[PDB]
Amino acid sequence: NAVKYPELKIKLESYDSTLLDLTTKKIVEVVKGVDVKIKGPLPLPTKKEVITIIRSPHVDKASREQFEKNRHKRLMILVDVNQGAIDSLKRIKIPVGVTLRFSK
Amino acid sequence: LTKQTVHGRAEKLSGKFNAGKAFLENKTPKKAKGKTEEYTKHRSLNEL
Amino acid sequence: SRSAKKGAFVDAHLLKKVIDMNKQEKKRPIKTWSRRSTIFPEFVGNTFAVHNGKTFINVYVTDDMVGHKLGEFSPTRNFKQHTANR
Amino acid sequence: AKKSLKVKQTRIPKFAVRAYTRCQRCGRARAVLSHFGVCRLCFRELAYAGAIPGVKKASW
Amino acid sequence: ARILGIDIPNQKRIEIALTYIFGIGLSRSQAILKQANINPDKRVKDLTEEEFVAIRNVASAYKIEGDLRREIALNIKHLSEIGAWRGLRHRKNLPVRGQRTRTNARTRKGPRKTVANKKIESK
Amino acid sequence: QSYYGLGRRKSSSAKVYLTPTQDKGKITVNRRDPSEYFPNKLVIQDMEQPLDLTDLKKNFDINVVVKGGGFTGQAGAIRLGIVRALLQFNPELKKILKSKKLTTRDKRVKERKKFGLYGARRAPQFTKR
Amino acid sequence: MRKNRAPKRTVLPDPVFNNTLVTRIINVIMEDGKKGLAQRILYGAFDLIEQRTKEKPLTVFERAVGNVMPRLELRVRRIAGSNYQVPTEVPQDRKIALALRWIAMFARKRHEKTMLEKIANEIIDASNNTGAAIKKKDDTHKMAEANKAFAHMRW
RNA sequence: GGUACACGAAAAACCUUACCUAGACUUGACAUCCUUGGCAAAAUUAUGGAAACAUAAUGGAGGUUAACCGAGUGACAGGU
RNA sequence: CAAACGUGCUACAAUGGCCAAUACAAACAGUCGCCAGCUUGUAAAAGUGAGCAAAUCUGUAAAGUUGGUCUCAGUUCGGAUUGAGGGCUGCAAUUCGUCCUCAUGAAGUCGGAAUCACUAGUAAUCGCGAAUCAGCUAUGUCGCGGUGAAUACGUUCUCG
Ligand SMILES: [Mg+2]
Ligand SMILES: [Mg+2]
Ligand SMILES: [Mg+2]
Ligand SMILES: [Mg+2]
Ligand SMILES: [Mg+2]
Ligand SMILES: [Mg+2]
Ligand SMILES: [Mg+2]
Ligand SMILES: [Mg+2]
Ligand SMILES: [Mg+2]
Ligand SMILES: [Mg+2]
Ligand SMILES: [Mg+2]
Ligand SMILES: [Mg+2]
Ligand SMILES: [Mg+2]
Ligand SMILES: [Mg+2]
Ligand SMILES: [Mg+2]
Ligand SMILES: [Mg+2]
Ligand SMILES: [Mg+2]
Ligand SMILES: [Zn+2]
Repeated sequence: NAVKYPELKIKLESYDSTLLDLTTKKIVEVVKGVDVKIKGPLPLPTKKEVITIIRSPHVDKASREQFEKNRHKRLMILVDVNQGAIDSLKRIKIPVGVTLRFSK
Repeated sequence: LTKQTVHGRAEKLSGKFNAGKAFLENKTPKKAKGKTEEYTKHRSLNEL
Repeated sequence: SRSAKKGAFVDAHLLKKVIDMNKQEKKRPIKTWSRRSTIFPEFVGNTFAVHNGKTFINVYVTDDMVGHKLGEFSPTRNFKQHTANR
Repeated sequence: AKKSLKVKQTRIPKFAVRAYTRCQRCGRARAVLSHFGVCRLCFRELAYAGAIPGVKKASW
Repeated sequence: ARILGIDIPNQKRIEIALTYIFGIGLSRSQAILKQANINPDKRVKDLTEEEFVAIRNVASAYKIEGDLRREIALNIKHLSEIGAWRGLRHRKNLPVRGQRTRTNARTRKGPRKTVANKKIESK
Repeated sequence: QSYYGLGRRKSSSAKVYLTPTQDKGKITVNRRDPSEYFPNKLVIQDMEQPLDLTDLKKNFDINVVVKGGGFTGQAGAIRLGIVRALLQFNPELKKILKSKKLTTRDKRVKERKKFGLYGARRAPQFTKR
Repeated sequence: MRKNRAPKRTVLPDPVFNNTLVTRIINVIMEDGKKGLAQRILYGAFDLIEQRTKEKPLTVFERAVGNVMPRLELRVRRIAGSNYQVPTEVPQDRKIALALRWIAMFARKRHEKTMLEKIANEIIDASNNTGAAIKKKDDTHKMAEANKAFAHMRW
């Protein structure tokens, strides 16, 4: 038995919310199918960006619509991984939208 | 009764022109565009 | 205003012509488009033709005009009298 | 006179301060979003089609 | 009072009394006050000759208040005797820096001399 | 047997710890003297408004933790917090406290600025011409 | 054209003298959205009232404000030329409101020194029926007495 | 007019810029289609230059022409 | 630029000016950036230089409380205008950048006829952040929070 990686801090963030929740359920199921003690799926504050754009083409600055872009964020810290988990981590297939911030 | 003159400018500003001529003759084409570098990626599953 | 370390500023094209023109005795008004060049002490005694936007106005530099910018002693626009609207 | 400014924008200038940001779809110079490189009225058309993931209308 | 031809108010503190002089403002007055070591909050009427000599010497060391007026006058004459575009702009009683002159900048143009706006019978 | 209450007002949390004691209440806010936490502009009474008309002789030592807001908003948070801790000691007190409406979240928060408007509800000056 | 009657916010009992009316006048002298400042100014005037009149400040304040308080209100009603007025009995809530509004307006115009002493003099000056607020109340009352005839027709 | 006037313009020193004065160019700064080759454009250093642009230089990633670099070439490109 | 109008900012002040100490936010933004601390400088800033790809590091909260002073003056109000010396960005700040320091101290003591907005965290007010941006008298615009009111009897008149 070995570890080769103490304190694997996986970080997740994506523009969409529901897929992000789906990715957390899939990641957790595989890592508990192997022998690892997950600390917990904590939520992080969502970075929201807002852009204001005038609706009209030429005049009337007053009529301006709004748009938003939410950066939903999650955290995941792995205690001990071992080969049993890393090889199974290769078959995860994360839906494009979710972005991983693996920090080793 | 007159204390000669204590004005005339020139002298003080003259050093400023001397500084400027030295800079212009020093001028080295150190054209560049940037600062911090590297640490630019989006990560993966470390091998997918 | 303008920093110290930087100093003054000439485009250095004006500098090359002025050194050549000061050595040459039979000086004639110098045609410069550089309104950005500050008047340097060595410039004294020469005459320049600054581009006001339309023509080249002739300026005779003295021992006093040293320090300002070469375009400051020429105009760009002209206004001398309005006209009754009604 | 649109294309030449568009073409000139792609070409590198001789001074760093000579570089401005133009819309990449049209050639409009003012009101360009550096976060997306797209002007306000192309961003509206593009946002109303779903090309930018996550740009939803805002209700606060 | 007694400081040169200026008559600083007698019932007013000294650090404001120096401001009342033309060539000395407020910041330099504190500089004179601190350099001479004379303590503020001492009404000028309740002061002695010993302080009145130190302040006059340092005031004399700085630029005389009467000479600044001639200093401003020569600078305008120096700028106008140069033929500068800023000087011409200073010449016709207009903002010398970059202030706009379309609808504002009346502090240099005095009172308003209302003329007659154009006649619009409609088109 | 301590009791805990969590009040809020203008985005300001509150952690009030109600401890039974018989040696004077000793009002305390965030480990500091009330006389030092507030501009003492007579705001101290407000929080005690439900603790006065009922009683303060039971000398409950209060351990308040408030993090956020200004000072009236923080004050608004703890008044609600004391009442929420008060709903665990003698549920009868609730009835009389309910009457005066001292057991309801104020629901009053600052509105969002709107585009084309100089504020939440302001609007630019209109011109007949 | 509305058919709805507006609600009313609580007035709050005062925090010192337990006399509601103090909170209303505090809000009246409010400027710049300063709750603190207004309280300080007003409460400071009571300390001066103690120092000057040697009596209870709440008693002097009620005697001044209740006395300045008017009875008749003249409502403007134009038909063809100028306006013929109509005297009506004001409700009690509005009755108190004009007195406080009036007390502050004449306080911020006196030739006196810091408005602390200014407002203190106005309140002490209205307890003896000789001031600026009295004249205003007298003037509106005399207009109503003069205009007793048109009281029957209101609208 | 209300429904224009801190409006287009969520940034006019040069650039932006569409304007004026000047110095320069003509299948053109950019594009396709056609006969035809690629053994470059850049960038930068010189001289003349207000800078455009010219005459000289390291002759340049590459991939054998992919993209582009061109010649020839008339349909045309182009117009804020 | 002889002028006129619109929208805002600053004021004409002791509910204030100046000085000292000091408590309490939310949101947002950041690797050609945020820039902590330290050294120099009357200051804008410069040098050194960690930390932070960010619930971690950075972007001083101000009004507010207390103390001292001014004592109602065209002033310790008000800051325009003007002169000089500096700092930053940028090839380049004269036409035409802004900041700091020093100097001066216009008008203005509540504004005529007539008009505008607002029904609670609203009107009024105090700061903070972002967008476009090398830099910008944006006092503009878009957002976030701190304090926080008065009044609505009624549809006779007024506009739609
Ligand atoms: Mg076009
Ligand atoms: Mg300007
Ligand atoms: Mg219209
Ligand atoms: Mg130009
Ligand atoms: Mg131009
Ligand atoms: Mg080759
Ligand atoms: Mg070949
Ligand atoms: Mg056309
Ligand atoms: Mg505004
Ligand atoms: Mg004070
Ligand atoms: Mg920490
Ligand atoms: Mg006056
Ligand atoms: Mg002032
Ligand atoms: Mg300048
Ligand atoms: Mg006055
Ligand atoms: Mg309403
Ligand atoms: Mg205001
Ligand atoms: Zn576009």
